[PDB]
Amino acid sequence: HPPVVLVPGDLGNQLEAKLDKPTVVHYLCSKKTESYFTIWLNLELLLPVIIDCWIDNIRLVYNKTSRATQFPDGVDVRVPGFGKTFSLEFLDPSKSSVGSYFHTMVESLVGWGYTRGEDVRGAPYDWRRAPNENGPYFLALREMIEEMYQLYGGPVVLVAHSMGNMYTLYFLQRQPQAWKDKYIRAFVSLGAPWGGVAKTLRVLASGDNNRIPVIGPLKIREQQRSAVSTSWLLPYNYTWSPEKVFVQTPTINYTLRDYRKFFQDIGFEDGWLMRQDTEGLVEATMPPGVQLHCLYGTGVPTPDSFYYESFPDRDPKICFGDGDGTVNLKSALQCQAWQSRQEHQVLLQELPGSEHIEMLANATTLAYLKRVLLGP
Amino acid sequence: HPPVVLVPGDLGNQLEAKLDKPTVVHYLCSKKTESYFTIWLNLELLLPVIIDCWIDNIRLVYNKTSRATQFPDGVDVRVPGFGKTFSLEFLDPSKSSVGSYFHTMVESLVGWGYTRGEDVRGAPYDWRRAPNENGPYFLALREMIEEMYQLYGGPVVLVAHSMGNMYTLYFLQRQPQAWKDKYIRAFVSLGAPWGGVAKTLRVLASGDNNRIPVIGPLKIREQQRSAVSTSWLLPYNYTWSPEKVFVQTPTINYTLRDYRKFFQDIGFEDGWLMRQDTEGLVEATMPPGVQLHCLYGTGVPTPDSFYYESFPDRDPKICFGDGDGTVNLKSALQCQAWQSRQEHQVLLQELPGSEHIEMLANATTLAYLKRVLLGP
Ligand SMILES: *[C@@H]1O[C@H](CO)[C@@H](O)[C@H](O)[C@H]1NC(C)=O
Ligand SMILES: *[C@@H]1O[C@H](CO)[C@@H](O)[C@H](O)[C@H]1NC(C)=O
Ligand SMILES: *[C@@H]1O[C@H](CO)[C@@H](O)[C@H](O)[C@H]1NC(C)=O
Ligand SMILES: *[C@@H]1O[C@H](CO)[C@@H](O)[C@H](O)[C@H]1NC(C)=O
Ligand SMILES: [Cl-]
Ligand SMILES: [Cl-]
Ligand SMILES: [Zn+2]
Ligand SMILES: [Zn+2]
Ligand SMILES: [Zn+2]
Ligand SMILES: [Zn+2]
Ligand SMILES: [Zn+2]
Ligand SMILES: [Zn+2]
Ligand SMILES: [Zn+2]
Ligand SMILES: [Zn+2]
Repeated sequence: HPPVVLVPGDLGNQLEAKLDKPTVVHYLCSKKTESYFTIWLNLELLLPVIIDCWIDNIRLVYNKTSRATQFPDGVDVRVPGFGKTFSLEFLDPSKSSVGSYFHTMVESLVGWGYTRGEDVRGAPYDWRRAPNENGPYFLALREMIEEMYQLYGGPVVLVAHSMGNMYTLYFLQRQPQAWKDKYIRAFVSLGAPWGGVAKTLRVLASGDNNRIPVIGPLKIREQQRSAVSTSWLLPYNYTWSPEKVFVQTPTINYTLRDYRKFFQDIGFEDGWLMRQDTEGLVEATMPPGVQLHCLYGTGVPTPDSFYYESFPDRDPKICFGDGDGTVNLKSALQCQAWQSRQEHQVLLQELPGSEHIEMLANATTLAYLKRVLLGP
Repeated sequence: HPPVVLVPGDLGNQLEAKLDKPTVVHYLCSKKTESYFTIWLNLELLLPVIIDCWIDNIRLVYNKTSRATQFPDGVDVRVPGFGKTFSLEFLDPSKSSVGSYFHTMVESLVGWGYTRGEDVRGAPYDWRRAPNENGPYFLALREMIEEMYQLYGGPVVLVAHSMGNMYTLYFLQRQPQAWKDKYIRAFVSLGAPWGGVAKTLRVLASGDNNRIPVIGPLKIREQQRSAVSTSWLLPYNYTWSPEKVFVQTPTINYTLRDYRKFFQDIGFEDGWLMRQDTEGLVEATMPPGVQLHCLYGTGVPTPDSFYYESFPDRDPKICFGDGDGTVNLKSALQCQAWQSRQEHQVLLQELPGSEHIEMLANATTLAYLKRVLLGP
C-alpha cells in the first residue's frame, strides 16, 4: 500500500504554547509557564473567568512593517506531532468524543496494514496562518514525502481535509512537475474550500463559535480576526459572482468587491492587509498536476449570505444554500475545471448529505479512500 | 484539448499540377493533362527518361520586373488538403514508407482525442516560395485559426517543423499582439533553421538529392535553384560569423558577405535577387510574442562548410559540425535570445541524437507535445 500523509484543516490539529509574557491583561492570567501547555483544544482554558487570558495567548499580532504576523510578546506557539498522528487523531489530549477528528480514518488505515508514524504520517501546521508564513512547514513536508518514498518503496498519497486542501494545493503548485511525477501518487481532497466560503464574512463581522460554543461570539471574534487564514478564505472572484451580496445591512451591501470598505466598517483594517497578503497565494487556474480525487458534500444547508439588523455586533439572520454546511457547492466546479488543464486523472465524487467535519469519519468516505490506497 | 495546426517544412506536403503548356522541352513530355496529377511526391515522374519533363513543370520562373516568381506558362500548381491532414501525413499518394511524414504525430493526436480536419488541421503551402509570395496562405491560416478558436473553445497550438518554423515566425511577427494573445496558446517549434543552414550553399552550387536519390544531383539543382525558399535559408549574419567560410575552392573562399559573387560564379544571378527579396522577411530580433517551445536536435553530424576540388559541378568534400544533420546547433541560440525580448515563456528542449526529419515521428518528441496539449 502507498505511503499516506494526512493534512488537516483549520482547528484540525493540536497547538501548544509556552509563556514568558512582559504583561498580562488580567491579574488572573499566567505570565510565565513551566513548560508548554495545550492551548488547543483545552476546554479548561475557555472558562469565562480566564477566557481573556486565552485570547491574549492564541491571537496573532499583525505587523504592517513586515507584512507578517507575530505571536504576542513572550508567547511561543508550536505544532506538536509532525510526522506522527496523535496531535491530529484527537484535538483534546483527554481525547473526548467532541475532539475526535482523524482517529476514525487513522484506525481504518492501521486496520488495512498501516503503522502510525511509519507509512502513515500527519502533517499538522499552525492553521492560524496562511501558507506564506509556513515556508518551513512546506520544506519539512517535502522532506517527509521524499523520506517516505525511499522507506516504503513508492510515491505518496496526500489526504487533505477542509483548509488543508488549500495548503496542499499551494504546496503542489509550487513544486516542480518532475518532483511531483516522482514522489506524489495521488491527491485525495476532502471538502476543499476552493475559492473561499461565504461564512468567512460572518466570522469576521460578529464571530462564529459553532465549533466551540463555550466561547462567546464576540470573544472568539478577537481570535478569528487575528488569524490570517480567516481572511485567506474570503470568497474569491473565480468562484463567486462579483455582484453577490454576502453581507446585507439596512444601509450597505457588501460584495467581494467591497472587502476594503467591509474591513473598515467593522473596525479591523488589518484584515484588508492580510487579504492583500493572501489573495494571490493559490494560483486561480493552475491544477495540482497529480492524480486528483475531489470528494465534496452536497445536500447540507450552507450559509451563503447574512442579514444584519444591528451590524456588526449582533448575530445575523443566515440565508442558506447548497453545500456541505461550510463549503458552498460551487467550489467543486473548480475541481472540474482542472480536467482540461492536466493529463493526470481528476475524479469528482459527490457525497450527498455529508457534512464538512463529519465526512472525515464517514464510512462512505473511508470506503472511497480504501479503493484509492488498496486498489480494486 | 486545445486546437492544433500543423505547419510542414520544405518538401513537407504534397503538390499537384495541371498542364496546358505552349511547348515542351522534349517530345516525350506531356503538354496538356486531363486533370491534376501529383507532382510531389510521385516517383513515377522522376525516371531518367522523363526527369526533364518534371523539372520543366516544378521549376519556378523568376521575373525581374515584378521581383516575384511565376509558374511556367500553362502550368498550374496547387496545394491540396489545406485544413486537412492527408497531404501532410504522407508525401506520396501511394503512402510509401519513405514518404511517411506527419502521420505518426497525427495518429498520436487522434489517439489523445483529436479528429483529423476538425480540432487538428494541416496548413500546407507551396514550400517552393518564401513568405512574401504566400500572402493568401497567411490570410487563410489566420481565418482557420479564428475558426478553430470559435468551434473548439480555446486558443490554438501551432506545431511547425523545419522551414515551417520560419513561415510561422513570419506569420506571428506580423499579427497584432492582441490577436495572438487571444487566438494563440503556444508555438511548438521542431527543428527550426533560425538564421539559415550551411548546406544551402551546397544545394545551390551543386545540388543535393539526399531526400530523393533517384534524381541526379545536377538535375535537381535546376529545381532547387529556382525555388526562392532555397536562397531564403542561406546563412544569416545574426547567427553565423561574417568570416565563416562556407564554400572553399582552390582559388576563392565564400563567406556570407560574398553571396552576390557566389551567385555570379555559379552562373545563377537570379538567386542573388531572390536573396534580396527574402533577406528581410523575418525580423532578426523580434520574438514570436507567444509561449514558445524550441525543440532542437544535437549530436547529429551536420555540414558546416564544403570544399570543392572542381567548383561547382562536382560533389564537394563535406566538413561536419554539431546539429540535427540539417540545422546547425547555433541556430538554437536565436531561440535563447528571445527570452529577454518577450513576456511569454520561452522553453528550450534539446533532443540529443534526433535527426532533422526523424524528430517528427520520434516518441520523445511526441511525449513532449503530449504534455503541452494535455497538461501535466
Ligand atoms: C515589526 O517588524 C519590524 C521589522 O522586523 C520590527 O522592527 C518591529 O519591531 C515589529 N513591530 C512590532 C510591534 O514588534
Ligand atoms: C456519510 O456519507 C454518506 C454519503 O454522503 C451519507 O449518505 C450519510 O448520510 C453520511 N453519514 C452520516 C452519519 O451522516
Ligand atoms: C514579368 O512581369 C511583368 C509585369 O507583371 C509582365 O509584364 C511580364 O510579362 C512578365 N515577364 C514574363 C516573362 O512573364
Ligand atoms: C528519438 O529522440 C530521442 C531523444 O532525442 C533520441 O535519444 C533517440 O535516439 C531518437 N530515436 C531515434 C530512432 O532516432
Ligand atoms: Cl493519473
Ligand atoms: Cl507563457
Ligand atoms: Zn473547513
Ligand atoms: Zn440572498
Ligand atoms: Zn436569502
Ligand atoms: Zn441566500
Ligand atoms: Zn528543414
Ligand atoms: Zn572549416
Ligand atoms: Zn573542416
Ligand atoms: Zn567545418
